Amino acid sequence: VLLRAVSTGLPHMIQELQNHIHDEGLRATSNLTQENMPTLFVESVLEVHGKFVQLINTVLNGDQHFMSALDKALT
Amino acid sequence: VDEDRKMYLQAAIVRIMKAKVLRHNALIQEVISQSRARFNPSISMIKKCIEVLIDKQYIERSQASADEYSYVA
Amino acid sequence: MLIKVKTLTGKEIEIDIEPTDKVERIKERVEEKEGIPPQQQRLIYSGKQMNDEKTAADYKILGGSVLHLVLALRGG
Repeated sequence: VLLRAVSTGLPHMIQELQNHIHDEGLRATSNLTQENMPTLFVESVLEVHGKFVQLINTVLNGDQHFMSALDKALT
Repeated sequence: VDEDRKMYLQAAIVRIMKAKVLRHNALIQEVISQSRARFNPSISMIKKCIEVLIDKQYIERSQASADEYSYVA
Repeated sequence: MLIKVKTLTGKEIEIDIEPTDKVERIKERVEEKEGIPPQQQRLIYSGKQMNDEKTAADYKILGGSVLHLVLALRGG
């Protein structure tokens, strides 16, 4: 909210939120060993998706730019 | 599939080299550009293919030029 | 500075940049947003193809500036 008020405040936050989900996601899969079983992999990725997607909805009030950030980061 | 990629890579090199002379870096990037839809080839693979192509004499190196190849028919 | 870049989906994307930054980094930002590998990307700034190891201050890019992305170009 603070950042929104000031002009061009959000773009840093957009990258930051993107760099962050990416690290956690990349890290998350590493946990699941050389088995490379898909059911764990789909499920871990979904766990992360569910935490953030809800987070972007409630807390940021569902702003598109952050949603684009999330989509690009999840791909 | 692995063997298959080599052939496709080769096909790409000949196809690109036909369309005459190119620097090594440029050639590799194009191979990727073309092959992107099917798969991303390993750089190591490409280099091997290029040499194979030279032996096959599809393409030759320029006599005096840092990494340059000419399309020889 | 935040530069806008015109992609090949027909849209425009704003991205974070420092003037000292090498221009190959912007390619990676564009991959991150648009899912296009930095390997095949060519950045055109106002008519000319942007270099790779050269920096963005070498091109005098400002925060209002706009970049055009196109695929590789070869003469023959």
